[PDB]
Order: sequence, then C-alpha cells, then structure tokens
Amino acid sequence: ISEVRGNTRDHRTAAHTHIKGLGLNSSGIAEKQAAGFVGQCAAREACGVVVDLIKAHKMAGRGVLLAGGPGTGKTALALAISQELGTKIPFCPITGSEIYSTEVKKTEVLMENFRRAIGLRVRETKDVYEGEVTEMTPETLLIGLKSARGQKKLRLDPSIYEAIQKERVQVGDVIYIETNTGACKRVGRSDAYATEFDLEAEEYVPIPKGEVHKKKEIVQDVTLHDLDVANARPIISMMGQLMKPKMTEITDKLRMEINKVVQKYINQGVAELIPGVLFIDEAHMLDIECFTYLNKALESPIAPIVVLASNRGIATIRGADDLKAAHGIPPDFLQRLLIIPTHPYEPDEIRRIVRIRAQTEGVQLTDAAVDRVAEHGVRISLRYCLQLLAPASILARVNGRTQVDVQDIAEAEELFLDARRSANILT
Amino acid sequence: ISEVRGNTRDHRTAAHTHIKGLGLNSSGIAEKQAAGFVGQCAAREACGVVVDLIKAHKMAGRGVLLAGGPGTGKTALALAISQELGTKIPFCPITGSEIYSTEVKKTEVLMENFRRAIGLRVRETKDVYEGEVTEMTPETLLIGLKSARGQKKLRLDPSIYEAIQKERVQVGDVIYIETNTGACKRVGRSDAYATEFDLEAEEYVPIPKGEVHKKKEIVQDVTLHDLDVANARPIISMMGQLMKPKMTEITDKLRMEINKVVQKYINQGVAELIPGVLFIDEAHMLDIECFTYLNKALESPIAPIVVLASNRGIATIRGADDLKAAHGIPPDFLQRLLIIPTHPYEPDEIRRIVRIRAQTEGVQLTDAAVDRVAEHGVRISLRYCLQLLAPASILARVNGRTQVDVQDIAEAEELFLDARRSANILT
Ligand SMILES: Nc1ncnc2c1ncn2[C@@H]1O[C@H](COP(=O)(O)OP(=O)(O)OP(=O)(O)O)[C@@H](O)[C@H]1O
Ligand SMILES: Nc1ncnc2c1ncn2[C@@H]1O[C@H](COP(=O)(O)OP(=O)(O)OP(=O)(O)O)[C@@H](O)[C@H]1O
Repeated sequence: ISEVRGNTRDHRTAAHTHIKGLGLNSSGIAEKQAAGFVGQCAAREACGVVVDLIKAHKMAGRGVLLAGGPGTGKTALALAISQELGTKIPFCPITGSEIYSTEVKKTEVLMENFRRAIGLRVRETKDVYEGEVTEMTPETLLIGLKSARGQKKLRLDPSIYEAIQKERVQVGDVIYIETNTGACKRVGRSDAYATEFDLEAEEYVPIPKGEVHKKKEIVQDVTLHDLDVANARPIISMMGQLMKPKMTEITDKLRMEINKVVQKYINQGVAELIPGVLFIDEAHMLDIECFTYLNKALESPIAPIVVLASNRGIATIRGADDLKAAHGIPPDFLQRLLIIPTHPYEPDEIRRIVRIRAQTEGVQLTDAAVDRVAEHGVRISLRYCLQLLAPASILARVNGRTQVDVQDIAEAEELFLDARRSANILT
Repeated sequence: ISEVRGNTRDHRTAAHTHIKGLGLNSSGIAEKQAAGFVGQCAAREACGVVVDLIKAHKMAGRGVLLAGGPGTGKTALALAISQELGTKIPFCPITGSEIYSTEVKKTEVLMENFRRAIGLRVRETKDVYEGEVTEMTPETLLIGLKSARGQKKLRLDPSIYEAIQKERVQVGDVIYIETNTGACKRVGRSDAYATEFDLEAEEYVPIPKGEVHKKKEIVQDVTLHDLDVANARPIISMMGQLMKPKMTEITDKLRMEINKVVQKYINQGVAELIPGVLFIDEAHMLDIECFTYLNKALESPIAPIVVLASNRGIATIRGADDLKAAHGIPPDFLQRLLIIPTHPYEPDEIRRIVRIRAQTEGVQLTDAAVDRVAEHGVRISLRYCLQLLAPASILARVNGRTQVDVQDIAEAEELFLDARRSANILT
C-alpha cells in the first residue's frame, strides 16, 4: 500500500485551478468575491448547506442536482463541495457521454469512477527492529540485532517473549519485530551463512539495510481505484500506458483481494476510508439501468456524494420507451436528490471572472481588452471567451508586448471561432 | 493421542509371566533364587551389567547376543533386561522366521517390530476452560463461560489478552483456552444461536459437556507402532481384526504424519520418547540385507537395544554365497555386539523351576510328580516338561483330585509326546 501512488485526471480540474473553494462567512452567507468566485450567491449558499448536511450525516440516501445552462458555475460548485468537505478528498468529474463505452459495460465504467470517488486516509507510525538475532537470557528477553550499517542490543517486553516462542527462533535469524502489536519471524534465514553450493535453496534472507531502529512514517491519501490500478500490474510508465483495447487487467477477483485488505486496515484502526464526491455532468445522457445502479449505490453508507448536473429542461428518459421527465432524471431518482439552480452571469459579472482567470494563468491584459472579451462572454458562452486568454497572450508576445490589447484579442476571435459561428460561416 | 490404546502380543510373553525381572543385589552379584529365576548366575550377572551400560549411555552402537541351547533362559533373560531398564518399557520378541513374510518385504516386517520397541512416556497436565463468551472490561480481561451443566466467570491473565486479540472474538463464541501456554478460538461457533433453516452451515459448535473448569490428566505409555495402527483406521474390534492379505492400511506417508506430531510433542517438552528392547530369536535365520538394516539401525541414537539369540554354533550366512560364521552372524555385525553364554540346567535345577511355574499357573502337585517331570526336563527339552503341567491338572480334576501325582503325569507323556519321540514312533 506504501508503493501505491495516486494517479489523478488533472486535465478535467485544469479549468478550475483558479477556484480555492466556496467563499462564505461563519453564519453561512456567501461573499461578493471570495475563494475565486464571482456572483452565484443563491447556488453557492445552497450547496454551502449541503456540505454541512454531509458533515452532520443527514444526507440519508440523498444527492445533489445542479440545474442551469452551459457555463453557469455547475462543475465549479461541485469542486467547491469537495474542497469544503475536508483535506485531500476525492472529486470525480464525469459526463454522461463517458459511460457510453465500446468494450466495458455502462456500469463497469461507472464502477471505477465510484472507486475514484472513495479514498483512504492513512496515519500509521511503526517502530522497525530489523536484523539478525544474538540471544541473551535476563530475568524478559535480550536480543542483539545486526544490520548492514549498524548493531544494537535491546531488552524486549514480556509481551514479545510470548509471541517469539510461538514462531520458532535461533541465533542468526533475520527478524522484523514491531512495538505496535507486531510479530514476524524468518526461521534460519540469513545470507551470511549461505554456501555457494546450493542455489535453488532461497531459505536465506539478506542483511537489512541502514540501522536496526527505524521510525516509519506512512501518510497516504489514495482512492480505491488507485489500489486496483497498482495491484493490476504483474508503475511510473503506467501514467501514460493504456494502449490495449480490451483492458482485461482489472478483474472482479482482483478487486476482492483489495476489499479484504482494506477491511483488515479498518479493523486494526490503522486507516479509515473516507467517501468523497462523484460529479456527473450531462445527467440526462445516463441510461435507466445506470440510475437503478445509482439508487442501489445511494443506499450504501460507504457511498460518496453523488452530485449531478443537467443543462436540459424537459428530456426523454434514456433506457425507457420515450418518457419525458425533468432534467432527464427518472421520478424514482429525481425525488432522491435536492435541486440547486445556477443563474447566468450578466456582462458586469463576466469581466470580474476574466481578471481572476488571467491572473492565475499568467496573462497580463489592458482594461479595454477585458471589456471586449466580456462582450463574447454574453453574446457566446463563458467557456469560449475564457479560452481566448491563451492565444491572445502568444499574439502579444509575438508583437513584443506583455500586456494584451483589443487588437490582439480581435485576431483571436478571427483565428479561433466558436462552434456556433464556425457552422453558420460554411452556409 | 489420548484415544490411541496399546495393543501388545501377550501370547509371546505368556510363558514368562512367572518372571518378575533379574534377581541381583546392590553390588551386582546374582541371587540363588530371586525374581522367578533358578541358576544361570554367569549369564544373569552378564546382562545385569549391560542394563547399567544402557543407563550410563555407554552402549554406543552396541547390542547383545545370547548363545546357548534350546530352553537355556535366553528369551527369559531378554525380558529381564527390559524389566530392569525401567517401568512400562517396550519388549519386542521376534524369531528370524517371522521376517520371512509373503506380502511385506524382509524389513517392512522388521520395521514395525522396531516401532514396537520404541515407546512414548506422556505426562501432560492441562487446565481446561470450555464454554461460551460473556465479555467484561476490567483494568486484564474478564470472560464468563457457559457449559452444558455449569457457569463460571474468570479474570484472565494479560498473557491470554494478547493471544485472544490475534484470533477474533465476540460474545457467544465456544472457546478452548489453556493456562499452560494454549490459545484456541472458534469464531461465531454456538449451537444456541442456530436456526433450522440452514443445514449445510456447520459454522456452529455444541455447548461443551460437564463443567467449564476441568483438570485433564494424561499418563500414556504406548509404542510408535500403536500410533501407526490407531491412525490407520478411517478400534476395539481391531484387536481381533487382521483378515486382509495385502495389509495396505500402513503407508509410508501415514508414518511421516506420526513422525512430525511426535517431534512436536518432544519440542514442547510434554512427552519424551523412550527406546526399549528388540529381541531376535533364531538370529541365524536373518538375511544379509537384514543385518545391514540393523547396522544402520544401531548407529541411530533413537534406536532400542537389539538383543539377539542363536542356538547354532557354526552356521552359513543367509543372503551370502555359503560363508560359515559364528552363530550365523556376519563379522560386520558380530563385532558390533557382546556375547553372553547361557548354561544348560542340571536335573536338580529343573525341579526348582517346575515348582515356580506350577505356583504361578495354579497347579497343585505332589513332590514325587516334580521328580518325574524333571526327568523329562533332562531327557527331553525344558519347554516340553513345563508343557506337561496344564494337561496333568485336567487329568487330576477329572479324577476328582487337586494334587497332581505320578500316575496323572504318566498319562500326560502317553497322550502328549514331544516332536523327537513322535517322529521315531512312526518308524
Ligand atoms: N461564479 C464563478 N466565479 C468564477 N469563475 C466561474 C464562475 N462560474 C463559472 N466560472 C468559470 O467558468 C469557466 C468555464 O465554465 P464551466 O465549464 O466550469 O461551466 P460550469 O457551469 O461550471 O459547468 P458546465 O460545464 O456543466 O456548464 C470555469 O473556469 C469556471 O470556473
Ligand atoms: N533360569 C530360569 N529360571 C526360571 N525359569 C527359567 C529359567 N530358564 C528358563 N526358564 C523357563 O523355561 C521356560 C521355557 O524356556 P524358553 O522358551 O524361555 O527358552 P529360552 O532359553 O529362554 O529361549 P529359547 O527359546 O531361545 O531357548 C520358560 O518358562 C522360561 O522362563
């Protein structure tokens, strides 16, 4: 579990790195401009209440729905819900279109995302005693350990004395003993007393490196999916390795081996598992079979916070014989969650956002350029205008400038056109 | 091992029940008449020295040979060697003719006889604590056990507390705990909380009979062959059950399972194994392959005392291309042992023996009848005259008498004739 390192899809949250959380005071009322947020007071305060409902454990089989248009702070508020829940919490942003896979089933892909939303907080402090054995009999046992770069003799507690007698010991055996109720023995194992005659033996163990007394500090924050993806290999290259269509490395029997060891760490009290947040954009795209999986998922106490988002008003239920419902959510699951409405930003609110994103991205710009780009944030979507910051900075650097002006941003619209305008131009 | 009961061939030692051991004083000199012995002072004292050599552990790869005619106290002195070694020691009397089997090999039969000569002295005293669990948390643990006829609460030592935490416990579990460094748990097992719905479960254990606190006394004296013959069954009928020609119940893999558990009882210090005596009559009948097995056997420290007996002077070595040797023992094995000569008894010595056997067998006889039967002990063998005691007692009981006279013993010779006289009569 120490070797297991967390691999996170940072490209999804890359557009929200400018947001630090949810800007609100002690009473609960949202601030005008805090934590990288502009406006959206009604929706900010609303989910600022749901974070408390999770903390108070009052979200008994409940979820959240973010109703609003494109670029209305939906995905942004979802990340704020995680950021406000605790430190190093799992946030899994998905889109209904991601479920629509070619090889894996509609929920074999929804399963790993649920595993990507449930984490594990580890806080294990162990006192290592590695090396050989040099027995002495006092009034309750003295053993001298020999390591690769050190030698130390220690007067063991009578608790260890009972544990060592159970697992046969002799002078010249490599051992791993722990003060925190730990007993492990390697009978006769020692590379020092190994002859070159026998090779197939493997009955000997090398002399442990460093010192005998070692203070092992384990502070690990990994999701359940990280445990599955690390135990699948028969690991640095794996962050860029996926070129295989089948993806048969993750099998149901491999997950059972993870579920049992995770349970063992909870029973010991070493590490407790912490459920996070599962965000589903394009919630209407989800099949009826997916919603019934979610209904079963929400009933489990281990389950994370299922936050959905739908840009549609009235939509046909996917997986049903054409049944129009609100946001495309079936009634069975619509009642299961509380709806939070996300309001569109007026031109005055849009330029306040631009200045925050430019400051984070590292793009210097004139006051007049912010006004021109905000005009595109109201005529077209908020995502399109925000995308104009990076090409205009290159166009300015090329012209020798650091400050981006109207002339530089005018070319950005000419070169990089939105999906709506690009279609109409072709006629 | 408690269920394992010792089955011994009492018919072989039946003719020597009249002998209690070896009659000798503190200095070592043999008595005229003691322990059921008459004469044979030279041979009695000789093996009365070998018993001390075994006790002093000076019999380093050594044995004993009893050279003498038929009925010269050979088998009798061998039993005396066991009787003088210790209490409840194994004595295995064999004849060279027994090795000559139809199914098993010459040493597959010599092996079990060696297993019949190495015993195990057990002295285990255990403090049983059987019943359910009713946990209480004091300052190091209080558990109340519930048995079929009793209930008791006990304040356990902190040593048991560490052992119980290793093997998962809950309230209402049947447990077997020991004060003599013993820990055994049956997780969730209890017949009290068993529903009639599940049958294939077998996860529950019945409530232990009697009281919770039980003092188990185990004093067992069994040979290595007893452990093999009891573990062979998949046991009272077995004392008379042997009707199978193959005898495939005892396999090499079954013996390995006995060798490992016996070793475990020695390592714990519960029971130590004690080597006895292996007596081989008709030593000349043994094959050269048998003597090489004995040579390898005598070198082992676990080996019993190999006492041989040969009635032959110069005899050809069995298993060799006609090579005459002393007593039929090959030189390699002749040097390996010390020879004890057994002198034939004079008529005066024979009637002294008769009076001892008659007193043990329960046969009342006149002084004149002892003289007439002693005349047959000198003209014919000592075994033949000793055999005349039982039929003559029946002939006397039939005549209404309790005392056996000359007339009664005269008919016994007429009815039951020796092997020599029966042959010559036929002409
Ligand atoms: N209130 C806000 N304050 C600061 N930035 C905001 C605010 N609302 C939206 N944004 C930013 O707008 C940019 C693009 O919008 P985004 O893709 O996040 O839309 P969304 O409404 O959050 O989700 P959806 O994709 O479902 O519309 C992001 O960088 C987001 O953080
Ligand atoms: N010295 C003795 N004192 C009392 N009984 C004796 C004595 N010597 C022999 N006997 C008895 O003679 C009887 C028959 O002899 P047994 O078969 O024992 O012959 P053995 O010489 O001991 O052995 P083998 O069979 O090799 O001749 C037994 O009951 C035996 O105990």
